[PDB]
Amino acid sequence: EWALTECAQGYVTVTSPYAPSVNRLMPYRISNAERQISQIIRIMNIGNNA
Amino acid sequence: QRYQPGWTQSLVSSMRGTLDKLKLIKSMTPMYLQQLAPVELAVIAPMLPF
Amino acid sequence: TVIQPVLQDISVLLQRISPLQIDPTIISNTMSTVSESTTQTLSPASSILGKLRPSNSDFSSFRVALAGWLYNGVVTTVIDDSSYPKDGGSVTSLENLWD
Amino acid sequence: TVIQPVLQDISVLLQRISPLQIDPTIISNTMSTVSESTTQTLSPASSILGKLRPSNSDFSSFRVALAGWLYNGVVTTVIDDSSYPKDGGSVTSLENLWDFFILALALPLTTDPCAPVKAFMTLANMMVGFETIPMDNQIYTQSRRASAF
Amino acid sequence: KLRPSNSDFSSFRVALAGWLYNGVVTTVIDDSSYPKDGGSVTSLENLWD
Amino acid sequence: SSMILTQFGPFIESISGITDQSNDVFEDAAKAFSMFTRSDVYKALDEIPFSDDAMLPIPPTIYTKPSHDSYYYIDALNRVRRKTYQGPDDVYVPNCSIVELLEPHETLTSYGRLSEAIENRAKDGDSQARIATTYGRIAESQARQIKAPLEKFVLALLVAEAGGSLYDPVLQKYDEIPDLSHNCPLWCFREICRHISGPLPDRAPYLYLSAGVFWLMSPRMTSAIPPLLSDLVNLAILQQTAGLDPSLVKLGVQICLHAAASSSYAWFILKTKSIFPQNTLHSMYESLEGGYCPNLEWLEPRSDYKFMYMGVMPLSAKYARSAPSNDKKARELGEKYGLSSVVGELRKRTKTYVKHDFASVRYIRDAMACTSGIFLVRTPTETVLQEYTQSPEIKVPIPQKDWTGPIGEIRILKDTTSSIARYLYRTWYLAAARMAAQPRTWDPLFQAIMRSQYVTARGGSGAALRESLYAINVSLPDFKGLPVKAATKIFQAAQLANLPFSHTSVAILADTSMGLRNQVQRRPRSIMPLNVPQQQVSAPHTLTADYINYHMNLSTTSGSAVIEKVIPLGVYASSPPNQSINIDISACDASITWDFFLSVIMAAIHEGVASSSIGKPFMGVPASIVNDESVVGVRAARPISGMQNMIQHLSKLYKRGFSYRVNDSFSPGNDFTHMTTTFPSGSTATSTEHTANNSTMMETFLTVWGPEHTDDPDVLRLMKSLTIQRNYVCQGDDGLMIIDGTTAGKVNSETIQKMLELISKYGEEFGWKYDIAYDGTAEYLKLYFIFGCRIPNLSRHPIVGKERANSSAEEPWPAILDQIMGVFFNGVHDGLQWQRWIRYSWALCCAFSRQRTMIGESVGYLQYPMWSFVYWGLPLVKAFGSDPWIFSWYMPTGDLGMYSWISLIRPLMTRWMVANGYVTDRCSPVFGNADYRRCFNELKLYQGYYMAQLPRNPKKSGRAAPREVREQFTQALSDYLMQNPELKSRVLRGRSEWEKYGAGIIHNPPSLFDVPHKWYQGAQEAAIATREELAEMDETLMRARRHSYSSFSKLLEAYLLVKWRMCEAREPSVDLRLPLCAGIDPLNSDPFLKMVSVGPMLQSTRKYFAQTLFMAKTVSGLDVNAIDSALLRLRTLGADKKALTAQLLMVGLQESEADALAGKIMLQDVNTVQLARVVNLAVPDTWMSLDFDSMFKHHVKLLPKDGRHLNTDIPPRMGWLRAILRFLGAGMVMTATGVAVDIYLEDIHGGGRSLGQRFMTWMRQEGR
Amino acid sequence: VDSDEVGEQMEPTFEQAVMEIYKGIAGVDSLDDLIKWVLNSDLIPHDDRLGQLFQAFLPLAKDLLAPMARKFYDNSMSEGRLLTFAHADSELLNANYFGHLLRLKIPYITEVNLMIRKNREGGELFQLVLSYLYKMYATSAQPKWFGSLLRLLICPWLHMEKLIGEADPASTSAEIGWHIPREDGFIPYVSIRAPRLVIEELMEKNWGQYHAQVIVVSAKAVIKGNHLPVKLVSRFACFTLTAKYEMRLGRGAAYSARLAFRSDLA
Amino acid sequence: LTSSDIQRHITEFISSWQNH
RNA sequence: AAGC
RNA sequence: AUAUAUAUAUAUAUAUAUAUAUAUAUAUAUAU
RNA sequence: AUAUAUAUAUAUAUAUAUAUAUAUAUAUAU
RNA sequence: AUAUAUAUAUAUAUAUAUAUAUAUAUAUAU
Repeated sequence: EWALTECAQGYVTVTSPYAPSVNRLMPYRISNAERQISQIIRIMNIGNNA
Repeated sequence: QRYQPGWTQSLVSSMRGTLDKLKLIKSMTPMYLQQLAPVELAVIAPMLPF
Repeated sequence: TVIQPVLQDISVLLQRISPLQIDPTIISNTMSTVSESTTQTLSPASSILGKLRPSNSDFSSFRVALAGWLYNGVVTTVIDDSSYPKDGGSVTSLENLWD
Repeated sequence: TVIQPVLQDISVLLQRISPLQIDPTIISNTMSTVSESTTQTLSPASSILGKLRPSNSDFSSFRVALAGWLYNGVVTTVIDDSSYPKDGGSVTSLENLWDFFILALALPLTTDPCAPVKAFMTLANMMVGFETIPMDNQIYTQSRRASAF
Repeated sequence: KLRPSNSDFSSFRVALAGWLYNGVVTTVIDDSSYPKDGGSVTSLENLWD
Repeated sequence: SSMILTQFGPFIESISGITDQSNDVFEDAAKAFSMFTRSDVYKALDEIPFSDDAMLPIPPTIYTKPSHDSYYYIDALNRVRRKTYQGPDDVYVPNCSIVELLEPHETLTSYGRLSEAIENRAKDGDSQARIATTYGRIAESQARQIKAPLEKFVLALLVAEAGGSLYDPVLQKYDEIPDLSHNCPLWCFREICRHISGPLPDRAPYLYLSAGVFWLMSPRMTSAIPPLLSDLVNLAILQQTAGLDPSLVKLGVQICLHAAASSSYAWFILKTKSIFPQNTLHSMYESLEGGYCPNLEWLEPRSDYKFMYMGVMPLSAKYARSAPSNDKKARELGEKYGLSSVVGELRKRTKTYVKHDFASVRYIRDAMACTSGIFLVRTPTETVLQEYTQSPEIKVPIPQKDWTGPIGEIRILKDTTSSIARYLYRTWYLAAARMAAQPRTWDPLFQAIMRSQYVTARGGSGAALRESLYAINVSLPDFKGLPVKAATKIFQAAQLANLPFSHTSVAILADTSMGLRNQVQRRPRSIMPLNVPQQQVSAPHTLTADYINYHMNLSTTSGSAVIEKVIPLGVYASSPPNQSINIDISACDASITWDFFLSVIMAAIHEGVASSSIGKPFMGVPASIVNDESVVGVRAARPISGMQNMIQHLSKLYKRGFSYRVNDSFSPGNDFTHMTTTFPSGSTATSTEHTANNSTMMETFLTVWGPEHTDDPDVLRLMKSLTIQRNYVCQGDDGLMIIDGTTAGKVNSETIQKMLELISKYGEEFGWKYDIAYDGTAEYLKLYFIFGCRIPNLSRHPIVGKERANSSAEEPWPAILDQIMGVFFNGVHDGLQWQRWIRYSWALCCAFSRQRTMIGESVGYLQYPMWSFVYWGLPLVKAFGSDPWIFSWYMPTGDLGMYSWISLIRPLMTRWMVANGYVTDRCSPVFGNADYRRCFNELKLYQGYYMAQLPRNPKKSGRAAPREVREQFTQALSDYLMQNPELKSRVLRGRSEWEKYGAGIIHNPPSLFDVPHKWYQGAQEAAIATREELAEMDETLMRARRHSYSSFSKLLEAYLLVKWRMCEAREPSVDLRLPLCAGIDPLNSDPFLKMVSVGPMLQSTRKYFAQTLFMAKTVSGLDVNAIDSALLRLRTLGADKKALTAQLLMVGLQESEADALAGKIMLQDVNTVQLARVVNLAVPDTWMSLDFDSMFKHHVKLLPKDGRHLNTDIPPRMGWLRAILRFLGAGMVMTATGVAVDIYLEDIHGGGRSLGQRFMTWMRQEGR
Repeated sequence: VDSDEVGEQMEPTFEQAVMEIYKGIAGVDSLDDLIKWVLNSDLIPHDDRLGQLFQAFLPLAKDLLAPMARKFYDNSMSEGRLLTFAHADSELLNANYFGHLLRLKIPYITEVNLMIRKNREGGELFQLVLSYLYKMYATSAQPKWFGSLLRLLICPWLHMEKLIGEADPASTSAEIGWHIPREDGFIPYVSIRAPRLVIEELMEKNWGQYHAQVIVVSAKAVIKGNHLPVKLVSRFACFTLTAKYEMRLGRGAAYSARLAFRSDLA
Repeated sequence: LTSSDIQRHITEFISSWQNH
């Protein structure tokens, strides 16, 4: 919810529950290096073709 | 009217009159809530199955 | 499902034990308007009547709210989000003020 | 709705008693004498006569305006929104000039206390960009509709 | 002179979008928008161009 | 085919682009057409060698049909009725054998009519005779619904298609439309006709004449044959003209055959009319691959309907079809009538299209074109007993404890009511209050216009008015000896000229006569023609509805012509990610009664008018006094205004009901009076009231009821995001809802589905049946849009069908030419293949260009030269040695098109003329040394041009009438019109001023004093013509033809002095690969090129032309265009402003604004379109769907490209020439085939001043 | 003709269908259960449950009663002028009833009139619910007092008796009826009583202007064109509001008819 | 025979257009 | 009879 | 028109996976 | 795998037959 | 008006035959 609220510059508000949980597994966080490598790959394959 | 631009007509008098009418209504609900409703709840409560 | 019948029944019992009668004609007479402002559409007196809709004759919410005081520990009464101003609203909108 | 028919009644009585009546042709007669070249794309007389359109039934609204003077305690006669230029106008437009002229002559007869401010702001709106003045804050800037004040 | 060819009206949004990818895409104005022979200030058409 | 080519070698070669056209060949072909016989046409049909693929089984069931006895019975009211076997709707003509009711016709023993002896027992009162005669007359009526005998159309098709394939001048190739050998409908037609005729030497199954129809005596003849033949010939024409896929045409033929083999052809067609739409249009693009979708924007204010085009957006699988699947419904419908196969192939073919291109829309259009196009016919008695016998079902009514005491007839509605009627009441209250406050309401001229609005030359049930007035001992003037119809509302007004309203008060409660109209793919519609006092008292309703529609909602006023509608609305709504909801009200007129609506609207209008209108008369209706009982206990009296008096009387009428009078001409002994509560359809307040209530109820749902009846948060958010001022457009019972696509794509279909269920539920509790369609398609006013492409519906323009509801005989000969030209223009708008369509239109024009006449042993032939059709707007093919197919049907009509094509081919024309010996010595500015004055005379070009302008209807004017009675009629009409003395004084002042100043400049000043004369002439022209008027026609046309001429009209001679210069082509307006109109594609080159060069008209025409006039509305009888033309003529000819003041005073404008407007007009500059009307220059009707305005502005350059020339100088005070010459440039550019081309003025022969003098001379001399 | 007369035209009358409505409501297993459900122990509808009662009942009425009522009224007009009673005007409106329509009210409590009336079929409470359903079914129109009808029905005759009570009835009597030539065929339409001068004035009127089709003692006819205006009778000469068609002393015929002033010689 | 298609009819004309 |  | 080089288009041929719906078995509620 | 012919099963349509329910006409009895 | 019999009409169900469409099977040609 923090990430989504910040990404929308506060114009939309999302809410999360506040209670004991069930340990759901939602793998979505990666280091910046992997993102940069994938970005380089994308720029590579797109390269020089309108 | 510092917070209502775009109102081409001066609605100050109308809004003030309506608010005043709402202010001084003969609503006896607050009387009932302040005096009788607690008595009714107290009478009913011991008899409940829950 | 377990809670619902209890609150509904207590609401009915309070409704038809109390001497209080809910009568919107008080509001209608106090405002004493049909449709002011012959030509220009903005008329706050008509707007507030439209928002209130006094003609409706259902008041289960009031009795249920009263009954909720006895069961604070298991049921929490809150105002439905649909009653809040649209998109947060603004002070410039006449309807948002009545909301 | 409760007070407006009273004003119409007073207007009818005034029209019944007053010796003043509309001159049918005075504006057209006096405007038909201005000199101009036929090669011009624009004609001031055309524009002014088009905006005026003296439908002879205007003295009813004149009379109700007069009657409003007796009841400023409860009724505040104001100029309708539609009379102002739509987007705010511009001094370079002949049509906007005539609209400003109409408003300038019409305003001083209303019972609205805030009339002079609107008379000033009417020109201020048309004059934006061409010529600037300091305003109070960021909300009621120089480009607000004059009727908002 | 203000009616665009095919009335596309879409180069504006594309130009705004291009600001995010100036690393790989360089938005330029096409040749066809320039005067054919370079123009002349004596010609009003060229002034508008 | 050998005789076909033998007879029409030269004609076919001319109209196929091989040889030059000429008048003599045209007339020879016309004579040949006139010299055939029916059986000869069928023998010609026998010679086509049909191929195997055009073969299909024909069930034997069609020929063998039972008798008609079991399908009819007699009710307890001694009225003939239809026995129903298939359900409540099986009230149409059954399929029964007929031959056993035919008396052989003299000299035509093979044919006969209904037995006259059976007619005798019918008029006596026999039951079986009545049944038989009803069946016979209704079968005759069903067979009479065509324009002309089918053999004419069939022979014309044969002649046209005998020329083979056409060469495309743009594509530089040959089209590949299969020849007649693959035309299945013709093979079926020939086979069925041969099987019916059998051994008997005559081939026509029946004979269509003006007096009726004669049936062939065969034991296999069935009443269902004529409609089947009409459908087959329509399909055969369409396949050859529009290049339809033969596979789909076979399915259409199968449907027609199944309809014939059923118990009732019309009922079957009605029940199965939706197979093609439900299987192609409503189930399209299930899996989407790609294509283009136009990017349109809706600007502000949306009330202005201002849309601007952006461009194309590539499509994707994200925007595949998402509406609920209709497979189960389609399969069930196909099974219930034994057409499951046809549904199977339709669905299988539909699934094959994955891309949105020209191909898919062409396929959809072809599929939709295969629906039958007959006019459904049924006896009036069943129509009345089926349409007026249903009533609204107010499932949740207004509580009775929510009303006040009565005020005369009305009853005020309280404000504490829990019903939704409160919002309706409030809306009508504010509408009435705003209406009554307008000063223009009290202007005498406005009231006069409203009074004159319903004074027309159409019927008004005057007879019932007459006995209603006699019921209280009041005698009306008879106007004995007047050669006019007494059954007109003009006659009613004349008889009601000088009566007090109190005397005519009872007339509103009179009866109502009958009136019917037949439609295509729709049940016949009934009409209640209200009389004059009813129309008078219905005014405030109409005014309030007009105010609502004009201000408080989004509502159009366009007609059923395709050009004037809002195409931008539909194209925007259909384009993704926007989604459209189609909402219609079933039996809308029957759903508005006193129970819920009328009791509220009448009260609201009556209350919302008292203030702004106290103590004033209106429309002739005076004030009055009524009882008051609103407050409890106190019962008093109360004055009311004229509008309130009308409201009281109209409330009385509404509470009582309606008294319909029926006289079934097809059923002896079937006449009665029917009490009904259905709202009238013939009144002036129908459409506006229906639209107003539509908008009000939709807004009420979106605002109060709907939010309070659904709990799903998605539905709540959606509904709160919708408002009528932004999303809903309504007109009558037809409405459209637009769902704007969100930023995340398009709104979820499930939410839309639940909302639709909510509207469906919401419609019931006040008795409205909401017919709702949600299938990813947009429909409005029977215009169909898919993905931003509009799909023309060919089936609703039957080529041969014509609506005939009465038993009257058909029209004289020359009238049919108007219908033929209308068919040509309908094909033009529908987007058929242009070359084939032009060839076929030429064939028809030839086939109908000759007529025998008898002048008392002076047996002559009336013949129209080919040039008259060209003057009427039909383009040429090839002439004067020019290249073929160089003209486009965007050619204007009248003088403009003539000038255009002469300007295009002047040099070739001159060389051709010289080479043929037409040589003279007097050099001509237009034709050099060509002897045109004689070549045009011998080529009949002058003759055709001049006779194309004669009125081809009989002029009933000039009939003998006593002076006294005629002057009484005129004075009565004038007295009725001129009620308020102020208007009369205004008109007198205008006449005096005009005599002082404007007299002598123009000869025909429009005035209110001329309205009675025009009304009298219109009433007289409404009567049935007689034989000597037809002889007058014939002798006039012969006189015109035999004469010799020397020039065209002055205007055309002036036009030919102007020459232009073509230049480089324009710039494309839209992308070349974006489908806009189905069929307008590269295989349809010329329309495609014109559309992409000019661009579609992206703004509605009604609002555009609303600003091209000075007076919005005038008195019925006068033309606004006439007044504008007179004013501009006066200004141009140098008359001073007092003349214009006088002219404005004649039409009744008050003096002050008269002067103001006169001065403003004198000094003002006007638009090109408005200014061009001084010379009767109107925009061609075919250009309406194109962006002609920008092409006027920035593509017709009045300055020569190389720089200023000596002759191209416009005198400073003759600036209107700038307006005229733009039209000439437009005609020249549009007439030429191909792309639009930038055009520059070249030279004017006599100089600008001379042209101006000639134009002014014509302007002054006209009107004599 | 009674209001309920349309009811028993069907072998299962409208009333038992109304009784059986209960099966379409959830939570109700019998008509008695329906009664105790819809009423609040004070014989008052809950103003909401009666809502669904109307929801279920209205289709029954508008789909079954209306057509049979239409035929019934169509046949009833054939025998001549009749007085028709109904329970809600919408019945007559939806049946396309022909003739003058009157809504009349009463200075009594109608609802209490039911449950005291013993010997009811489905129970008195069912009759109360039925009455509420009809009242909700009615349109929005102010009903006049019932006296406005009886006054017209009675008072003119009672006044005229003070004048004609002594004269010879042969002279001061009249008769209006449909004439049919082949003693002579004549079926009465309107009965007229008035003084001698009035009848003599009536004798010279264009009674032949109106035509009808008579079929055949129990004869019956049907009018074509327009009905007879009231002022043709008089503001005098109090007449009969209703009539029944019958032939006074043989094949079935449908010849024709015009009405004649066959009143009397004296 | 030679009943090839309608889509190819559409495309062939366009191909004629594009050629220059 | 045959509307707006 | 003949020959050569380059390119577009139509036709024929071949594979996987997944999801949805229906049906059978078991149970709860109402009815028998 | 494609084309042509034939047979069986299912679906729709038509016809015939049987059964049940309803109505109309004729006759007898009351 | 009621009861009974015969003829006729409508609805549902079943069966047979014919035609069309789908599936399955056989033969010839490629």
